[PDB]
Amino acid sequence: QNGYERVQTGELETFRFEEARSTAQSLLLIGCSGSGKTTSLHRILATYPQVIYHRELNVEQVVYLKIDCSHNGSLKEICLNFFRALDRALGSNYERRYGLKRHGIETMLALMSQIANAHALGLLVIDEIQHLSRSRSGGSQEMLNFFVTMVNIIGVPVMLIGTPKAREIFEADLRSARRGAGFGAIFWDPIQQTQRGKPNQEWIAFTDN
Amino acid sequence: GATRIQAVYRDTGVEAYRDNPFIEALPPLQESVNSAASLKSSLQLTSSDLQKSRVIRAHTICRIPDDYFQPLGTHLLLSERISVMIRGGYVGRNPKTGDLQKHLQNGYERVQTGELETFRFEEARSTAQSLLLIGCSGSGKTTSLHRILATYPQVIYHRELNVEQVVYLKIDCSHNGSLKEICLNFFRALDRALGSNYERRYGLKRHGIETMLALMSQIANAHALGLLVIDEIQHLSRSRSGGSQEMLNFFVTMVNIIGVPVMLIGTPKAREIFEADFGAIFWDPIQQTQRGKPNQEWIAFTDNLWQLQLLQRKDALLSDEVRDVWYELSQGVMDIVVKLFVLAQLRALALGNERITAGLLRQVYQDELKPVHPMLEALRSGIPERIARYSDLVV
Amino acid sequence: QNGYERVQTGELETFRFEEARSTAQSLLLIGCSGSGKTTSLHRILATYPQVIYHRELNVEQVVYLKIDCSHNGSLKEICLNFFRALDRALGSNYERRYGLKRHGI
Amino acid sequence: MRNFPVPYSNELIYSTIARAGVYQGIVSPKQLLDEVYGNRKVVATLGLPSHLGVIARHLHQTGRYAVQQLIYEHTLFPLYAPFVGKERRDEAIRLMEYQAQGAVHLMLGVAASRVKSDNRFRYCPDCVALQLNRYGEAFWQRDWYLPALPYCPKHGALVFFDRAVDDHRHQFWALGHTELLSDYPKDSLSQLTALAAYIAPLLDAPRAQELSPSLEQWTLFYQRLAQDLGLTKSKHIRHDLVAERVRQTFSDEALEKLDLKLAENKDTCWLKSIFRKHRKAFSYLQHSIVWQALLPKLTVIEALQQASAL
DNA sequence: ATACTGTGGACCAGAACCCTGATAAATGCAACGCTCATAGCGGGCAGACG
DNA sequence: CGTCTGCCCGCTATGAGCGTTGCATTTATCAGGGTTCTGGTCCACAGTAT
Ligand SMILES: Nc1ncnc2c1ncn2[C@@H]1O[C@H](COP(=O)(O)OP(=O)(O)OP(O)(O)=S)[C@@H](O)[C@H]1O
Ligand SMILES: Nc1ncnc2c1ncn2[C@@H]1O[C@H](COP(=O)(O)OP(=O)(O)OP(O)(O)=S)[C@@H](O)[C@H]1O
Ligand SMILES: Nc1ncnc2c1ncn2[C@@H]1O[C@H](COP(=O)(O)OP(=O)(O)O)[C@@H](O)[C@H]1O
Ligand SMILES: [Mg+2]
Ligand SMILES: [Mg+2]
Ligand SMILES: [Mg+2]
Ligand SMILES: [Zn+2]
Repeated sequence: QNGYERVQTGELETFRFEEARSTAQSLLLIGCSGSGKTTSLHRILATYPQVIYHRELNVEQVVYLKIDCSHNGSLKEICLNFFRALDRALGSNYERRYGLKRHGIETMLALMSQIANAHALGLLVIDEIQHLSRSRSGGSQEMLNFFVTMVNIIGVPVMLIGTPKAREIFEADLRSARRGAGFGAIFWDPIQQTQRGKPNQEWIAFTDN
Repeated sequence: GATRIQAVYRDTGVEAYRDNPFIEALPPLQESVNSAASLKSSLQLTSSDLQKSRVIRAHTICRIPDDYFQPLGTHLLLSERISVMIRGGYVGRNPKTGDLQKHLQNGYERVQTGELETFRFEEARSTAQSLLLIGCSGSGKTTSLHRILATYPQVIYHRELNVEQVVYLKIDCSHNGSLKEICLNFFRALDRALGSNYERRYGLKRHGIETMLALMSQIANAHALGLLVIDEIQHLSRSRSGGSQEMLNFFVTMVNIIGVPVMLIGTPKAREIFEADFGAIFWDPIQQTQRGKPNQEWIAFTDNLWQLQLLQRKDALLSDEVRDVWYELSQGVMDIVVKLFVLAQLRALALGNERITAGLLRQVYQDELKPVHPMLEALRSGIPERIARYSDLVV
Repeated sequence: QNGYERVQTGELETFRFEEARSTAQSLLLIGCSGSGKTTSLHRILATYPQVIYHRELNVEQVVYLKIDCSHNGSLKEICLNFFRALDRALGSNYERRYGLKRHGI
Repeated sequence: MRNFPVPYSNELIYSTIARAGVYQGIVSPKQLLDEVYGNRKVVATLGLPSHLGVIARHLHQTGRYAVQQLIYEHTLFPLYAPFVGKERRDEAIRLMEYQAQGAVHLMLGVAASRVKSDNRFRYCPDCVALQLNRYGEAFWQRDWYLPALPYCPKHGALVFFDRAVDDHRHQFWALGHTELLSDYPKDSLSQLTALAAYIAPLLDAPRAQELSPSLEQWTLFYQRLAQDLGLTKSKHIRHDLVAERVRQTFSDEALEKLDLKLAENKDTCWLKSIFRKHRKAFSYLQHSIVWQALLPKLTVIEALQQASAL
């Protein structure tokens, strides 16, 4: 109010009111099956508590959350996996209230953007992103748009894990390729016995122990 | 939702803006000399930060993309157009001299008879104007709009009246070109910017689509909505059977009949919708050379970006080779230019060589930017046949 | 055919063929209690055989029918007593067809 | 509710609530009742409304409009406020701030005449031109809905149309000019127009807020006026000279229209009851007629001040 | 001066709106079925090497 | 030129959105009582006729 009054009087030339948050960060982890992409995450995220309770406020900060894609390639079941997983992280029930059949995808995608801010989530990792292609629910352009509008709403960072056949899903346009490699892209490879002109040391270290 | 601001009325020097409260409660227009400096932003970099630990110097680098903004030539033109088309949509909706009340009486017929061309009065005119923005992906359409619209108070309250003026609003299309889920998006944004509950009042009583389209244009006049922005208009191509034309006509009726200005943002792929059937602005990536001499915009951008380093053994100044490889890899798209710098610094910290060279830039580009390679390769080729698929350049 | 559009329209004065005509009359009977207004009517109408089945056609002529007014004076019960008394003397089921559905008077 | 309109100058709160649902596109009356009030048991009333306070809550931020201003400026309360007396005025004011509708009518016993009459929606076609050329809106005005005068204090007769307030109990109706235009001239009486002009300035008078006499003040005022006037018997009326003055001032047709026809033959007459010791409050018409016939050069406010001071 | 006409005043009973209870009729909401797009397998039928 | 290789192709199962249905709830109708309210009524008193 003081800034507005002073800029209307003429003392101050410029003032900046409240603004909007930027698009959420995103990461892509791609590697062959059997390389250890689930074990690595489950050991890295195990050092963080899941639910921290704050006494001065009244929020139960859910630090991370893990769900997985559906075999249909359906877009409405990865909106119910969210509620189902969050009812196990906490003791609450949300799939009974917000998981009705009247609500569409565009309404569930906005209902899950409020319980992700009541409990301040830190991550949302989606596993087995390979199962998206060849879905009878809709076309490829009806999911390449669902991902863009899901990144542009929730506010929490997202991590995507999949096999090397998921490159062609996210490499169809610049709008989705820019968002897929939002904070870099990690490609994993099997261990090599010979590194440059000398035997590998990582292989020997792994085998001896 | 948003903090309300008690209005103080100013004295506009324009004859047409005589006694309209809605455009005297607005902040004053600014000259172009300071409009190119009211948007600039940068990160602090206290001189004692170069001696901190590696983890802190790594978590400080990551905030460069979110806090660095540089105003360009086109931002001034866009800001002036937005200011004019915001302050010019209120002259036909004066609340004092019985002119807004002639619009709210007409709207009850439209919601009552279910038609948007029903009129009771004939001297209630509307002036709105319109705009359309088109540019390649990553060019900076939304981050340079949230920054422009950040100088306005949004909700304003008048005590002489009992009206809450909502200066601007922003929504986006559905993932399919649906019809019932744009009205609900409008209601959700409206009652998230005010704190009310209109989604339970309208749109949950099983109304037909025409009734919803009629109710959407009345609650947008109860609060004097100065500007409406629809983001990602390219989602309209996947609409239902013949539904693409319906909302394309509807966004024309509001500008022409009701009076609410409308702005549309999209990619070059969305040009085909309008070609089949609004002013046009076209945005393109930075070119290194356009006059036969080096572009001053590119030099200024790189020179201002280079001064944001936390590396201990930082280079004295940016050499020509580093600039040339930086343009070669990035080709001028805004997002890659900053992200490449951030990743190069993040790798230089952990690798141990706290410097930046051309080879490090090439190695980071090869390793960590795999999915973006074909589009930049097509841009570097400069062949229209290759760009005919993706790469988002208008022919 | 005239009666189908009366069902569709809801107005009982419409017509399609002008040649269709009615040739019916009306009667009213009043008397003090104990006079015998019910048993005498039953004895008179017991001469006719009610349901008669025709072979060249496929109709089943119903010579007469008797109902009574509801005690409550309701308008929806006089139209249900008719169906009950009709399917009691035929063995059919018309109350489920017509009475059960949500219909205005 | 977020945007409740401020009342226009000289408007009943019924029109304001009616416009508060035209400005926002609410069609079904039940939805409007559930939004504005929160109950579906409220009854729409033109003149002397109840349930006030929720209306003042909506206009809270605009600091001027409170319950007192709404009661004394945008209703028909000042017509009944001074004549009832000091005893029941405060109780009625307290009652109008809560959810007791019929109790207010009972407390204002002059308005507690059981079933009312002439509930049709009145209007004056000449004033609507000014309303449209000044505000852009058309609304019910307190001049039109006088308790017994279907006349406008500045133009003449009122054009009725046959829609009743009690026809739909829960519906708030707003005037529309396209439906409105049904003007046709009617018979007019100049005496009743002059009476309406005389009685009009009582509505916008601040004196009626804090000044009200009592029954014994009324009878003392009447007896002093009769004694000083000189046309009296021994501590009684002549019963002929006062009636002759009333007939000279006002015709018999006017009193027949006003439902106060003079009855010389019968012992029970409203004028005779006025002269005798007061037992119940009387309407504004009888007091106005007595004042005009007996004081032909004094204004309403000063006459009330004279009656109340002594 | 004292007995009769008129009148002031105190006053009961018809009656109108409010509260209570029981039964019939008009909506609103949670549940269920209709329709349209999308993907694919396997068998039956136009042109092959023999 | 016909059966195998491609091609057609009718068919089948699945899911998200829209339109329809039955039950419970609200709303309306009607009779009964009642309790104060007020509206006209009769009695006692002052002032006037023998
Ligand atoms: N003038 C600028 N100066 C600095 N960074 C900029 C500038 N313009 C854009 N950016 C960067 O651009 C990124 C934001 O990209 P967006 O504005 O969302 O692009 P976009 O137009 O929204 O792409 P889409 O997916 O088609 S909507 C951030 O990393 C900003 O730092
Ligand atoms: N002609 C008759 N001969 C013999 N018994 C008769 C005769 N007429 C009437 N009855 C007797 O009277 C009774 C007939 O009256 P109901 O059948 O009860 O009808 P009701 O006279 O119309 O009375 P309602 O229907 O209640 S007004 C029976 O008990 C008969 O046995
Ligand atoms: N770095 C490692 N050290 C030891 N074991 C490993 C490592 N990476 C993977 N494994 C083993 O590989 C097995 C399969 O890994 P998994 O979690 O299935 O990865 P993915 O789901 O990507 O195939 C696990 O049981 C784990 O024991
Ligand atoms: Mg796995
Ligand atoms: Mg964007
Ligand atoms: Mg009988
Ligand atoms: Zn008038």
